[PDB]
Amino acid sequence: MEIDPKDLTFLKELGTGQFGVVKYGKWRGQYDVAIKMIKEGSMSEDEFIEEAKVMMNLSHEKLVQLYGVCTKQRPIFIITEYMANGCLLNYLREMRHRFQTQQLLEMCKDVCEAMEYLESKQFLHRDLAARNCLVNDQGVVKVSDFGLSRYVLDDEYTSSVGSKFPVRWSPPEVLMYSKFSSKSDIWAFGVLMWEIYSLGKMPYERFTNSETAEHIAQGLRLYRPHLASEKVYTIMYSCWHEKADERPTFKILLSNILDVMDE
Ligand SMILES: CC(C)(C)c1ccc(C(=O)N[C@@H]2CCCN(c3ccc(C(N)=O)c(Nc4ccc(C(=O)N5CCOCC5)cc4)n3)C2)cc1
Repeated sequence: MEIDPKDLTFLKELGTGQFGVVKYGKWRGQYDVAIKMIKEGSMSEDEFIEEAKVMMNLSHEKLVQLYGVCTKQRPIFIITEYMANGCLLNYLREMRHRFQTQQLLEMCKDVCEAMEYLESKQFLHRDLAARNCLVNDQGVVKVSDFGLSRYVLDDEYTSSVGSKFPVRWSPPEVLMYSKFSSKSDIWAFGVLMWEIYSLGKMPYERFTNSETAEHIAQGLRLYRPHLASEKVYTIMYSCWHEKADERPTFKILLSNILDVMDE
């Protein structure tokens, strides 16, 4: 689990994450890596370092792989699989690309496979969104930063009334009671499907977090994106049931997605 910093090469900056700057680098002089710098004071480190053991064992082709951590010195580092096309949200918005309705469904299938894997290991993401998904050189979408929101120290991210909390990806039981389950990740996956089919639009555009939370309470939802067929809309809409219990599992979702790409 522990990586010696002598076995790393720190290079170009990739951008900014929740805990600070993310850099590109090389591990053991051979492998491409993403080195996530955790700014001192941004994370509850002792709690993360224990869960990092469990996360090391989370291994799936549609999950961004955790390679290790550097914790003998501060600021600490999280070493991960390098995703050459970066952020899914920016990738959807890139006008250079012309996505076919088939490629959009394939992106949903990618995320769904990783999410079914996490569900199968009783591991919650807690912050599933296109901005928290990454794309590799092959155009394969993988889920990233699974279970990290738990260790964030900033209350603006952590409280369901904070200016940085992911309200637009949250079910009513999360907004009202902080009740996180596999069914709250299901809701977030439906919003993520809308993000893919709308080509990176911000959900509930012209609504504030308080108004979005109020729109949801009124039983209202995201409109059908025109690239989504009736069958694709039934899938993302099923994720948004008022009753967490009536929402599908990621196994039911994958089977439904596979059925519509056969059709
Ligand atoms: C300004 C432009 C060029 C539009 C831009 C577009 C996207 C972004 C971006 O992906 N930022 C994110 C946000 C989340 C945390 N960050 C992370 C976290 C983990 C990884 C990883 N596991 O490898 C990663 N990888 C890349 C991040 C950027 C690139 C890159 O050079 N590109 C992106 C595509 O167009 C060309 C330029 C490649 C890999 N980034 C940085 C940064 C800048």
